[PDB]
Amino acid sequence: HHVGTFENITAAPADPILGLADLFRADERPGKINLGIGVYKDETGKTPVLTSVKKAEQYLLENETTKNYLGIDGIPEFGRCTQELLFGKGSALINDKRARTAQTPGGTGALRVAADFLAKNTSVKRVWVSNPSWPNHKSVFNSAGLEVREYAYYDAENHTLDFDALINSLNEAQAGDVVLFHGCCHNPTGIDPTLEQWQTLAQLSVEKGWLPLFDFAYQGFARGLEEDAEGLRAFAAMHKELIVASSYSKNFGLYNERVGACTLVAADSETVDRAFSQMKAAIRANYSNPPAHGASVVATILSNDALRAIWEQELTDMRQRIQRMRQLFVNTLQEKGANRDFSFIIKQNGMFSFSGLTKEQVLRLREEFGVYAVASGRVNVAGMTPDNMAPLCEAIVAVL
Amino acid sequence: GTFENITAAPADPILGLADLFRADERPGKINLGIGVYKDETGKTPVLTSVKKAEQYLLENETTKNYLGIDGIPEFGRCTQELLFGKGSALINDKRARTAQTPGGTGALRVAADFLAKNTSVKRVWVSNPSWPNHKSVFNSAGLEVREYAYYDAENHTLDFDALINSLNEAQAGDVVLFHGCCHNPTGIDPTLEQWQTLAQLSVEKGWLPLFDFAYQGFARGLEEDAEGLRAFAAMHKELIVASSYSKNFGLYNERVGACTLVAADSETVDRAFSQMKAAIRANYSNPPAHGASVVATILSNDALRAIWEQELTDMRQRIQRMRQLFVNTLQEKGANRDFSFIIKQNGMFSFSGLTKEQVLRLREEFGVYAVASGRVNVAGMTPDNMAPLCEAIVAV
Repeated sequence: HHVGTFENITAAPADPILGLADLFRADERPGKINLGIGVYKDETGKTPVLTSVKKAEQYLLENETTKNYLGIDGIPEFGRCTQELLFGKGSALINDKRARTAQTPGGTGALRVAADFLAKNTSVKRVWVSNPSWPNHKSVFNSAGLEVREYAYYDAENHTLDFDALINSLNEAQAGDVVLFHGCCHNPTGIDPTLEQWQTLAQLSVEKGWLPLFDFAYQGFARGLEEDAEGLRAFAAMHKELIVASSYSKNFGLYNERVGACTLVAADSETVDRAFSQMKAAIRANYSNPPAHGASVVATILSNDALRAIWEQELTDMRQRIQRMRQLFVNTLQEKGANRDFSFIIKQNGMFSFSGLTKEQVLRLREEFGVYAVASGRVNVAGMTPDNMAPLCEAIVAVL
Repeated sequence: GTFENITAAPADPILGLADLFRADERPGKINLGIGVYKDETGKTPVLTSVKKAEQYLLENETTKNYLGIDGIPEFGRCTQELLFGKGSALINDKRARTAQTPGGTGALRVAADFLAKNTSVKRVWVSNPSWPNHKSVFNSAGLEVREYAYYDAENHTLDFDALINSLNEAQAGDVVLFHGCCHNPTGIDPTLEQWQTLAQLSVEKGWLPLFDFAYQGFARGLEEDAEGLRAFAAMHKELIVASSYSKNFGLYNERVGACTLVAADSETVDRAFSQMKAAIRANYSNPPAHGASVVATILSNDALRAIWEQELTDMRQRIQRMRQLFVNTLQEKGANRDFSFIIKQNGMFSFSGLTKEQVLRLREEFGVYAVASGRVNVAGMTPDNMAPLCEAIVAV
């Protein structure tokens, strides 16, 4: 007799997000509101395919003549467009050929590729991430055998970035450790360093010898494409080495096509080309080469003046809708009688903020009013609309 | 600097060769070193069933919101039916779970990570020779790769005694990898009786079989090409299958594959699959929809499926025709020795039996490109290039 290889495996814990989504689906109330979603929604509550994307997909259907494998690093034009978005069209990094980009299956894939590359080719042992954390970071880095440590970030009592605690906590990060920064729209707080704080962090990193890793999944959702990259660029002006994991899931509405990139920056072209050869090996041992459809949509849009303009307007529309919902939420809470300051909501960037509500209050909102947020009190402001704002805010006031 | 002392990866000789071919000004150049299917015009076209399905998707898709970790459920159902047969006892007993993955390579990786983190598997046995990327994928998960005997290069055969004897070294709990059909790169597959002998031996020895199935439909047909796997499924408690639709749908760059787990019963496979999902979440989160949606759309639609099956038949038939034309043309050109084995082999690849010296000669003197191993891809052959190709082969 041979015991089965799977016979004694312990089940993984159930996905609590999936559970909450099922509870929301079962709720019979016509007034139910779901602020626990993780993606953008428009004014009608849909997560539509962008029009620029539909147009790009029509062009591909018309023009594609093969599905032969891409190179390991993906579509060359997609790589160039990515570097321009990250560093700016006239960048010294680009001119000096200091950066190399691999197209990856989403920003999550980019993070895994970065982790595997670091674990097998460098002495990196630790990655520092902010508190509160984006849970997937830990799973990805740990899978490669890298430890993850948290640095202080969010001050929940005061709804702010406690910069002094941040700097303090980071003194414990050693030379050669990785420190991870969200480029913009910090997830889940929506609190980003000011440009002056970015510059301060950039100097501290050079000083302490950290390897910065930027997670860039919301470019364009804070203020604009170029503006949202200033923090990254402040680091790039100062650093010999960077890694950037970027995603087009959010800003192109391309979630399920898995469109992202991993970008290495080194002191010079000779060094980055050498490093990148090992990043390619890490990709080859994983999924071989990346999925074409989504990245080709992105390259198609970015390289065509007319399409690019359509897409830039769609992204501006999404950004402006989120800002409109942030303002309206604050104003409506005041109007409905919250008699309490929620103004921090206006100073936060992107889809997510902590509401400041307690676990108890969040539970009451669900049970008593059919308003769904995650237990942490994080809300997705894109789940708000002119249509549902009033009842949402009445319910919130009722539990304060 | 953190990147300062990084040692460069070795040059990829396959890419180097393709670069060479591209940078060859000689007009009669022929590339038999390709890794994909080519039609009689030398193109790797998008299938008509695929273009039709892509049009359905353009109309029906109203969102790109994330798929679940295991991908599109109909894609998994259709995959299990292709592998095991509709009304299979396995499927009826709910013993199988399937995750859609980024190609068969992604499936192999997901399998390797799942095994490394959740089981006592330490070693994977692969045939000598075979797909060079098996070692990189399993090694990346910290699994050792050992090789078992398979191919007798002088006699152009599967040396079955050597196979069996060499696997005596595989321990209970080791994984043994089998190609489901069109063994890559020999094109030599076990007969049904040999598959049945291996299935029985594998149960006695306690091996965990892992089937790599990237060419279903290219040997004899969809159901025939799965008979080996199904012989294993008849008697094994556990199996893993890494399958690919890159080849049989011509969907290479859309990264369409699946990792299927089979356990003794439904509750067991649920536990195992929960941890496979964790391994996916920590890699690429959830899989790319477009390619897999094309496959599910075709396989679940009678009309499109019929178009696709004919296209697959046409590809299989073109390969068979090139194998025969190659042999007959070699003889006409007064080759010399018996290349008959070329007719007996399955899929796009065979070893030509040419020594490495002979291969260099072909590239340098005749601009005919093959791999150093002597491997050729017969889909690189066409009626119009066969004579020139075979003249050059004769000359060496």
